[PDB]
Amino acid sequence: RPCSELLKYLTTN
Amino acid sequence: RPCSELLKYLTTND
Amino acid sequence: APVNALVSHLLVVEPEKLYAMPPAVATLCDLFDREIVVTISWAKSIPGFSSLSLSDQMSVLQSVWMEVLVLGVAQRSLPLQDELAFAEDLVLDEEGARAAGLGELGAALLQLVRRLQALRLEREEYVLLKALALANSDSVHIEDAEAVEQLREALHEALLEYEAGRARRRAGRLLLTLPLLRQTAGKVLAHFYGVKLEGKVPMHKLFLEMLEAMMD
Amino acid sequence: VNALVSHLLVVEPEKLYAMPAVATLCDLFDREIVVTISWAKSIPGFSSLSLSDQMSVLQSVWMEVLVLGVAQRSLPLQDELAFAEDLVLDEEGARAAGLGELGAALLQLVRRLQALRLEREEYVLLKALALANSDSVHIEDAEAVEQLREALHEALLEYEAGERRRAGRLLLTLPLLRQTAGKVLAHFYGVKLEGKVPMHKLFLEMLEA
Repeated sequence: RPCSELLKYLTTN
Repeated sequence: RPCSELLKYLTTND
Repeated sequence: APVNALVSHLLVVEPEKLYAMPPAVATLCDLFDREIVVTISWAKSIPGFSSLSLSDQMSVLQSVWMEVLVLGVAQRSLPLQDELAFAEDLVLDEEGARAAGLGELGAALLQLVRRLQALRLEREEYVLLKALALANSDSVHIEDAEAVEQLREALHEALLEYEAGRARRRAGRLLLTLPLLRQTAGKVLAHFYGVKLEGKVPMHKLFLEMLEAMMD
Repeated sequence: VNALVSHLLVVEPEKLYAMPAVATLCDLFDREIVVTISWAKSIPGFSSLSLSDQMSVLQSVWMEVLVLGVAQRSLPLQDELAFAEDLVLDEEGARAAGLGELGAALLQLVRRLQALRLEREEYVLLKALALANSDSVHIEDAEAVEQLREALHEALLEYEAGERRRAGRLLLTLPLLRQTAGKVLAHFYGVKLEGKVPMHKLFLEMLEA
């Protein structure tokens, strides 16, 4: 489930 | 690109 | 009683049921080879295809044969649940595709099946979508691009006229499954090209040649 | 005028500008991924999807959105690819820039779209449709993604109704869009396997996703 980088933008401004 | 078999079936009016 | 000439003809030239009989991967390789032969005579029967130059007929078939075969596997699997009907007498589930030595293909194929099941694909729509996939080839080798486009437009028009009488319009929903059909075909080709390179499974010349062609 | 169409026009990203060869593209694509993410969240119905479904969709269609942008930008030109308003390279330089033959694959998509003289409104609807047509096996609420797909589909039909004929010709280009995105992915995935060319975290993550 390599997706930490993507999550960072999905849960921001 | 080899196409021998394809050609055979395409041109065999059968 | 319907009235669309193209739809009727397409229904008439549909190939008869396929039987794997009466080793896993080896059986599939042999089956696919026979399916290719059937796809070739089927294409030649399509009003508009045989009028294409011989070289363009080859170019089109070399780039879309796998999509045609894959759509056939999906169509046969529609009445099943989580299963793939490669042939009437050869059905496998995801776990079954595993052992057979198909790897991830089981899951890829089922995504397509489920996508078509959601639509409740009718026989008329299936033959039209299959012919459409053939006519929607994007092979760089096609010389008379306009003639192929004329064929595609004729089939597209026949689909619209058909929906306009029976069955977010319906035609578009069917067309939106084509990207997956092509992507699924690409995966099946990659896998079998792999089976070819591993050199452990006997494969017929036609199948080998077509695998190398649609691979370019 | 269609409500959804106007919204898509509003949230449409601003023109892109360039920031070695392969190196610049890897960085340019990394930024576009960021723009794509914000763009998606702006679409009516995307945000209603669970977080994981939002991830699954973006992870499986981000390259199509990108490739489609390149093509849209290359429409006015001939035999040329505009990866940015200030970054254009002929099919020759594409090879020189170390891009294998993606240039030819890309131009093939460009020519298919040029033949249809894609209008602005059709471009945005098609791009949104591509996002909503994800076939990610990881999606959980397939009925929801579908609902979003149909809303956009309806918008396209209403728009063309100025329909199904023109609408379908547009949809018939999607298989090529996906296949083209697939080739771009495989190329750059190998570009990170060479290690020589540098590239951000996001882009690297999205490539392996």
